[PDB]
Amino acid sequence: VSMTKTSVDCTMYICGDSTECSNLLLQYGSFCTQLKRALTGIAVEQDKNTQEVFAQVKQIYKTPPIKYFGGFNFSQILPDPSKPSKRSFIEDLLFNKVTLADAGFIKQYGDCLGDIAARDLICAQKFNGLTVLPPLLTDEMIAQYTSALLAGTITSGWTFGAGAALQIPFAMQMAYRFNGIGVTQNVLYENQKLIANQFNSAIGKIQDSLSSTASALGKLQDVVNHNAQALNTLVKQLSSKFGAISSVLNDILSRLDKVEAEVQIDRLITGRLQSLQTYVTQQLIRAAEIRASANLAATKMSECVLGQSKRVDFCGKGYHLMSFPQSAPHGVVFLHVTY
Amino acid sequence: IANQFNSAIGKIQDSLSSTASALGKLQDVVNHNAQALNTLVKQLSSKFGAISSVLNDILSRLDKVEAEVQIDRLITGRLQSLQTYVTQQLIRAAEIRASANLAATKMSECVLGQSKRVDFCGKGYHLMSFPQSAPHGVVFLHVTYVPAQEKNFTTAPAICHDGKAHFPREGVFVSNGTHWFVTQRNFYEPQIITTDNTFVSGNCDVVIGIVNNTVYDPLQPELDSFKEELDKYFKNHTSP
Amino acid sequence: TTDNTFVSGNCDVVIGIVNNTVYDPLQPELDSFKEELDKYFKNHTSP
Amino acid sequence: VASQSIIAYTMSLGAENSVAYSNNSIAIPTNFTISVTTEILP
Ligand SMILES: *[C@@H]1O[C@H](CO)[C@@H](O[C@@H]2O[C@H](CO)[C@@H](O[C@H]3O[C@H](CO)[C@@H](O)[C@H](O)[C@@H]3O)[C@H](O)[C@H]2NC(C)=O)[C@H](O)[C@H]1NC(C)=O
Ligand SMILES: *[C@@H]1O[C@H](CO)[C@@H](O[C@@H]2O[C@H](CO)[C@@H](O[C@H]3O[C@H](CO)[C@@H](O)[C@H](O)[C@@H]3O)[C@H](O)[C@H]2NC(C)=O)[C@H](O)[C@H]1NC(C)=O
Ligand SMILES: *[C@@H]1O[C@H](CO)[C@@H](O[C@@H]2O[C@H](CO)[C@@H](O[C@H]3O[C@H](CO)[C@@H](O)[C@H](O)[C@@H]3O)[C@H](O)[C@H]2NC(C)=O)[C@H](O)[C@H]1NC(C)=O
Ligand SMILES: *[C@@H]1O[C@H](CO)[C@@H](O[C@@H]2O[C@H](CO)[C@@H](O[C@H]3O[C@H](CO)[C@@H](O)[C@H](O)[C@@H]3O)[C@H](O)[C@H]2NC(C)=O)[C@H](O)[C@H]1NC(C)=O
Ligand SMILES: *[C@@H]1O[C@H](CO)[C@@H](O[C@@H]2O[C@H](CO)[C@@H](O[C@H]3O[C@H](CO)[C@@H](O)[C@H](O)[C@@H]3O)[C@H](O)[C@H]2NC(C)=O)[C@H](O)[C@H]1NC(C)=O
Ligand SMILES: *[C@@H]1O[C@H](CO)[C@@H](O[C@@H]2O[C@H](CO)[C@@H](O[C@H]3O[C@H](CO)[C@@H](O)[C@H](O)[C@@H]3O)[C@H](O)[C@H]2NC(C)=O)[C@H](O)[C@H]1NC(C)=O
Ligand SMILES: *[C@@H]1O[C@H](CO[C@@H]2O[C@@H](C)[C@@H](O)[C@@H](O)[C@@H]2O)[C@@H](O[C@@H]2O[C@H](CO)[C@@H](O)[C@H](O)[C@H]2NC(C)=O)[C@H](O)[C@H]1NC(C)=O
Ligand SMILES: *[C@@H]1O[C@H](CO)[C@@H](O)[C@H](O)[C@H]1NC(C)=O
Ligand SMILES: *[C@@H]1O[C@H](CO)[C@@H](O)[C@H](O)[C@H]1NC(C)=O
Repeated sequence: VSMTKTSVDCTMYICGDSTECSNLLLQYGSFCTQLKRALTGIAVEQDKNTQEVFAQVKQIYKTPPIKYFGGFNFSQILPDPSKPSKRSFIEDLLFNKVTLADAGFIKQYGDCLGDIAARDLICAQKFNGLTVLPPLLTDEMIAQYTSALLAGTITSGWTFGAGAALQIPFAMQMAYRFNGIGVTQNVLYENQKLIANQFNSAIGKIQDSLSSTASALGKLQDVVNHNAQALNTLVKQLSSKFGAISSVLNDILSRLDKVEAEVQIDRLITGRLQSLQTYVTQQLIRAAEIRASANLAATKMSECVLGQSKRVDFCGKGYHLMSFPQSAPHGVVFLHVTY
Repeated sequence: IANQFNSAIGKIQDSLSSTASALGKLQDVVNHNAQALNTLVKQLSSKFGAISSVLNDILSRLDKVEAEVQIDRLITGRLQSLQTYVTQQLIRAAEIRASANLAATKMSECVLGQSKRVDFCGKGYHLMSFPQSAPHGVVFLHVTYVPAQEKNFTTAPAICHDGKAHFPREGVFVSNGTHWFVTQRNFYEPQIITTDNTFVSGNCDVVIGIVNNTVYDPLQPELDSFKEELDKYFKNHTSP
Repeated sequence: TTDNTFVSGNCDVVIGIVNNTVYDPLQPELDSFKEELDKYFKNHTSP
Repeated sequence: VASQSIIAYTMSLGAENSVAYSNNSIAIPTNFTISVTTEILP
């Protein structure tokens, strides 16, 4: 649904706080501002994507304290009050599957100096003006929207999508879903114990699959891995000489004077400015892929969670009954229920 | 329904006449294309390490083997300025395309049809939509039925009568607390439970929460009025 | 039955049509009312 | 005496709403509103 927001101090990346490098960098005009603007454009869009996927509910809906829904057992996908972040059991698995390289929260500079800079790349990134920004909605704040979409669904079916939420008994809501796939509603009520046991065991297999397998959330982990690889690549290009006598700006300024130093510094400006223009082009291209995925996820949320879909294979393999959203780091998981 | 529609169209004119920035999704396209050309024309002022950015000053002051190392700096930097503009415009074009493909799909599914897709044609159940053009864009006026003034009722999944279990053909069973009815699902319009409103399946012990009520048989009262007619013939027919 | 089905045309336009009875729920109750009507006429032989 | 300032706050997501769910209760709309809404696309 989103990717890590990044901001870059163009000036500090290109010039390591050298003033004569900064005075040479002004010869190139607006390119540093264009890079900053483009990255700000990408960063502001990650919140837009996340808002459009999750913030579809008017109200933060709640379930009653009596957790009985015709024999269907949502306890593993509903929020768990015992956790300090109120995610569900299944959401709290998904947060263990995807492991982040930074999340944009405070580093107290005590974190950065000493030993940690030898073992965490984030410091090399930060000391070169590359900054991961935090998302506007926290993981608790996304879990609220997800528990409201889910509480609205199980207590009121599709009705909270169109209007105000209207309560209906869950077995009668499921009978509507059966009518909607062209199965007469007595086929639900005459088999309700079986249908609930099939569903309860099918949710059991989701927990077992997520608990056992390593790489099922690869579609989310690959977003983290590509945004981490791109920043590690961008900080690597600081070591490149680009035809200068050293890549280290302070060597040139320790050893040359203010006319032949400049033809070294200008090579490093030219190559580092190309390294940012490459990174920002790659991130603008990636951001379009993530946007397209967020627009799909908001369409899936609208048509599979807030409704029942007649579209074949759009809400899983089978005839669609209903779907349940669960949040994940930088994404959404839909549990699609199909006859 | 006409007055609700006519007043809802009245609010579109009042909103568009009153608010400054609702068409921001279109104005931002104009502003980005204007900002990009103003940026590209600004990069003509940049020296790129030449003695000047003004090409004629270099040609007024230097000669045809050491003017060229200034001119080549400006060629290198200005060529990069275009290569950056064209890349940004190719990326913007791919996003405008995706929006035009969505707008053409909204046109086909919301204007040329009625859509079952939830939230695809506005907030509610879709009735119809009207296209209006705008500079570089389209506005759809989506018309939606939104339900209102709900009441609570007691309900049941089935009705039990002659030991047989009855289900709604279309609709849902409801009670006001003393009587039972069938109503359509999206508007309260209650009706007597009948063998025309319902279908049978099995018996009253398979279904959880089934309730006892009579189910009326519309054939039976007119057949019994035809039995009282048969009796009025027979009683007079004792006289011959 | 005549409630499970609808009619259109005769049995010679449709390829692969099969012969079977179609039940009419009105007919057996009307004949139970005919044998009841008949028993009233048989009793009415007495007055 | 009262006075404009910059404030900071944790954002609200919406109004809180327990749905009146029960084993045998249904809500049914007795009326409707036709609503017209703009959607704008470049
Ligand atoms: C809904 O599905 C839930 C997931 O299967 C299920 O929770 C599971 O319930 C059993 C029985 O209570 C627990 O088993 C444990 O029971 C007690 C708990 O103190 C322990 O002393 C036992 O040693 C045993 O470990 C499961 O641990 C529990 N699973 C989870 C993940 O919580 C619910 O019971 C189901 N709800 C209904 C109404 O049936
Ligand atoms: C429709 O498919 C159902 C499976 O999704 C199937 O339900 C399964 O039925 C078998 C018996 O036929 C049960 O097997 C157990 O039965 C008893 C214990 O209850 C034992 O004697 C057996 O050794 C075995 O443990 C399954 O438990 C049951 N599964 C579920 C989810 O209920 C239906 O029977 C199928 N119906 C038709 C009409 O085909
Ligand atoms: C639940 O809905 C029922 C149907 O609308 C309703 O029953 C009806 O109640 C009214 C009185 O409120 C009766 O009106 C009759 O009043 C006198 C009685 O002698 C007659 O002279 C009139 O002609 C008129 O018919 C209805 O007859 C009665 N309908 C039936 C089928 O019994 C209940 O009152 C409603 N209950 C609640 C709790 O609102
Ligand atoms: C819905 O209406 C049903 C028909 O009136 C009614 O079923 C009847 O219930 C009683 C009590 O359960 C049964 O009486 C028998 O109960 C046991 C044997 O099972 C004996 O102790 C009694 O002496 C007596 O034999 C009736 O036989 C039963 N009738 C039928 C046709 O099943 C339901 O109870 C009603 N339910 C509700 C919720 O209103
Ligand atoms: C389905 O049931 C139909 C009604 O019983 C039956 O139709 C009847 O078929 C026979 C044989 O084709 C016809 O008999 C006539 O055939 C020719 C003239 O066409 C003459 O040589 C015979 O002497 C005789 O007149 C019946 O007239 C015809 N009845 C009707 C009402 O059309 C079908 O044959 C049955 N089909 C199947 C596949 O079971
Ligand atoms: C369904 O919702 C309708 C609103 O969308 C509502 O219509 C409104 O009804 C009221 C009266 O109940 C009208 O108010 C006017 O009534 C008279 C003049 O006609 C005056 O005494 C009042 O002061 C006031 O001017 C509204 O004008 C009318 N709105 C529209 C658009 O017609 C229906 O009454 C609702 N129906 C049900 C069954 O709830
Ligand atoms: C639908 O009813 C619920 C509560 O049940 C009602 O209880 C009786 C008083 C009687 O009206 C029954 O027929 C109903 O079944 C309503 O929820 C309550 O709303 C009030 C505010 O009006 C609130 O103070 C309570 O805390 C709520 N209680 C619960 C359990 O949520 C609900 O508002 C009704 N909805 C509609 C559309 O009328
Ligand atoms: C027919 O008449 C006999 C007496 O002659 C009487 O016992 C019987 O009940 C009558 N049956 C009917 C259906 O009227
Ligand atoms: C709904 O029915 C179940 C099963 O009988 C019961 O445990 C539960 O208490 C009922 N719900 C309410 C609101 O009483």
